[PDB]
Amino acid sequence: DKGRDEARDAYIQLGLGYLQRGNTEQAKVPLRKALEIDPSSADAHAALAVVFQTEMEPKLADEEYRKALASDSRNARVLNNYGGFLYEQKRYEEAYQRLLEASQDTLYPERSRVFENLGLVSLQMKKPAQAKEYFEKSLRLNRNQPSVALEMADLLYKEREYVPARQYYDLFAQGGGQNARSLLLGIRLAKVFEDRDTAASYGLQLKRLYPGSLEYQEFQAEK
Amino acid sequence: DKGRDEARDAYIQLGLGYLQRGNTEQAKVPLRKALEIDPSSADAHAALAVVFQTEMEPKLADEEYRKALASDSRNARVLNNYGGFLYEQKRYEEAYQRLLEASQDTLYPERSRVFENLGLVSLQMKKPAQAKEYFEKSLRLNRNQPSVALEMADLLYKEREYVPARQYYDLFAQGGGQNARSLLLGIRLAKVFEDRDTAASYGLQLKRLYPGSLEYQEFQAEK
Repeated sequence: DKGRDEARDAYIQLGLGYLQRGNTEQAKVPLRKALEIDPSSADAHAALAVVFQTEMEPKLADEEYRKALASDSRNARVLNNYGGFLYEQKRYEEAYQRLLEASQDTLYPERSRVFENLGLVSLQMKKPAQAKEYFEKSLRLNRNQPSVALEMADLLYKEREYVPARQYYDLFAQGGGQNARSLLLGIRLAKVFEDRDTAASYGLQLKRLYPGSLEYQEFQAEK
Repeated sequence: DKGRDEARDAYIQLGLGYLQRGNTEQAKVPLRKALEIDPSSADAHAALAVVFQTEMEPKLADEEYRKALASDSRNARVLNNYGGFLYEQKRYEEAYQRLLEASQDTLYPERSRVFENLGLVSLQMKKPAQAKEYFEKSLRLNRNQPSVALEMADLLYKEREYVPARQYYDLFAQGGGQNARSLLLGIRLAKVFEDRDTAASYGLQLKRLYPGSLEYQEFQAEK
């Protein structure tokens, strides 16, 4: 430490600040300074990686993520962000392992999010049964996550388990957020439980956006 | 069933019986009969794998571990055993991946052993802090693990955190079982404290006896 930690952490925040803005170029200055104080600064490298990840420089980003991991091997936040990065580069098998390593930290406040990601990566790898188990782990840690509930509902609707699916969809409805997809599910669900009211009520399809989406089309045909 | 799955599980038990009894080669016959009944039996392949691994036919053991995992790649018990094999074969990176997956079965009765292996593998990958985390989780699932307490004591001793180290060492001592390595630690640990009694009491190093061990040499050069 030697007070250096404070100085380093400050340069990092300053760097993150510029990042949260979009001035990826200016952020580098403070981050590089933090790095001069602590060459093995996990956060410094991690921050620096998000920058390169932003400037569309996957190669440098990946390099910086590895550098961060080479210090705080038990840094769930970085592991999780790297997993998100790996997910974009479509390197699923690797994302899965990083996220799976991130979930080991039982104290990480966002551990429930880590399980969500693991579920999302399992879907892309064509492993529904595995994804469902992870989405469940996520709700097991915090039932109040509408996005995770939406994924549970969709997975259940496809197995034709309409009752538990509706239950999870309602858990997702209490969030107010809705997209073309979640709306088509709600309609299809309300249609199963003979709820012609709520079904039509989701007129948010035609208007309220998504007027020319596939979901809106399916709605028309199945209507 | 056709009573076929009945005889299959019986043959596995017989095989595991010979295996546990020390008649390794003998285990093959029963396990082979089980494979003829169900050429895709994960348990049969798993057990046969252990036979080869015991006979130090690593290549053969690997093929059976893989075949076992082809059935269900989420088999915590086989995933752990394979992981231990990989550790023994110095294949740390693959070991870690396998064990990480095995850790996801929170219902696995021997889940503590998985975390114990993750600690061991972490040490070989030069990641002490991360290893410490896994050993803690292991002890939390099972306090009755002198060998894991030992690893903690050593890891802690090297970080110069003597108090918690001696605390883990005493738990290890309650396991009634010492060796050259543990004797040398218990001594260096009793010296840090005002216990020149137990330090000498560990004369077992000299007689009874590793009189020709490295530990014993370092012991005299540190009296």
